[PDB]
Amino acid sequence: MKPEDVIKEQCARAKVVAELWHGFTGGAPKAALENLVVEFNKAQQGRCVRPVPQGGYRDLSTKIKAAFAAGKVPTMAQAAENNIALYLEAKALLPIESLGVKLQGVNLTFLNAVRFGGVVYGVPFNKSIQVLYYNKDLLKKHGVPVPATLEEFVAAAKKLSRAEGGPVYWFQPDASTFAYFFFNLGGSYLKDGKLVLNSKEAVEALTLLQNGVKEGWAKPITSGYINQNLGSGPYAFSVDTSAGYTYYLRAAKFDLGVATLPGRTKGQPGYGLVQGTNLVVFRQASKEEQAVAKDFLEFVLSPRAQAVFATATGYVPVTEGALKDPVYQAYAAENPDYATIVRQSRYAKFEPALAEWEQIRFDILGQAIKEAILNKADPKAALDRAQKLAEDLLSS
Ligand SMILES: Nc1nc2c(ncn2[C@@H]2O[C@H](COP(=O)(O)O[C@H]3[C@@H](O)[C@H](n4ccc(=O)[nH]c4=O)O[C@@H]3CO)[C@H]3CC(O)(O)C[C@H]32)c(=O)[nH]1
Ligand SMILES: [Cl-]
Repeated sequence: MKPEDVIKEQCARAKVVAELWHGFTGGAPKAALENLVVEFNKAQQGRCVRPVPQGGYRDLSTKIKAAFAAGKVPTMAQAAENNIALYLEAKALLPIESLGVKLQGVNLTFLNAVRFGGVVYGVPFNKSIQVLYYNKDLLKKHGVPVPATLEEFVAAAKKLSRAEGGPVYWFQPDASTFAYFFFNLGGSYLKDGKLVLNSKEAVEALTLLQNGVKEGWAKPITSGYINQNLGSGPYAFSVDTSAGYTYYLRAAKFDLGVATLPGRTKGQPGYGLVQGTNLVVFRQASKEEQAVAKDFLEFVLSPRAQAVFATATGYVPVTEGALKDPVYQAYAAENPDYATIVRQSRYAKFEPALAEWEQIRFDILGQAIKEAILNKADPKAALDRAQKLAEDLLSS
């Protein structure tokens, strides 16, 4: 059987089943979740977790909203911090520590992001960080060091693009790629508690990408993931989630490198955007289903489950104990990229945890970024539009 077929047979024989709704469509992230659940389900006397794929993360949020409307929610689901904020408006989530899950040793960065009015409502589960993916062969070919600064990165992309006759820094015109440039030019989304999308650092970040396209060193990827477009033209670099690691490794027909992000100066790496999700437990669940969730979340935070999940995927281990586990240690010793992903996870920024942030990042800010990059809209005009649409949505 496939792991999901094994899970189906475990759950059919179980006396209690806690549904976990997720947004892994496939690859290593889906297999790793399913392998974790198969192992959990073996340890239990007829108390199982049933993972239900709901599409991607946006389809998962839509399906969770319809579940509220329908009067029936799963026991558990994946949720970004902004989705926790939304589910909290409807009082829909159980505080994790009251459930009895032990959070000692969980990354403080990750714990802070799931803490709302001093109460933790999520267990950090699959937490990614952005890294610099690069073509080791093509940088060696032209004698280009891995860039350590934003200045070096831009200089490197121009040098390589000129030598190879095509733009070598590949990017998605989206909020996630925008965040990298915005944060590392000194930007912040909140000024005195107010969301600001059109600050000078935002204009500067979107201007840098637009100018990169015009000058021929930046290539907008508009169909598929960057790793699904490799092999069409010279590639030197992308800034992308750590959870893309297995997809890049399988796709690349070159020696793939991973580095820490280019920063303002060599004093420290640039900040990466933390993405991925937490698990949350719904108040609607039965006492028996809640007790399955408590055991499952304890298993998830066990050092071995962390070590296997993180090394299989490129997600960041969420516990200090994961790094002390021999399976983690053995993988890091044979693959210096796990340690690089972990080192980068120390230089980590978050987007706003606002209930409306899903809509804003994709439909408002993402659209301004696409207008400027794909339709040459003026960056300030595009972001001023985004800012007005965001203020109208927040006052609604
Ligand atoms: N709803 C909602 N989504 C959000 C929020 N903040 C960021 N994002 C999205 O999270 C993805 C990052 O989450 P992460 O778990 O790090 O990475 C994903 C996938 O990105 C990545 N993947 C999958 C296939 C592939 O060929 N390559 C690949 O890299 O693997 C993981 C599992 O799907 C961004 C990118 C996106 O997938 O297109 C959509 C963006 C938010 O606040 N809300
Ligand atoms: Cl976006």
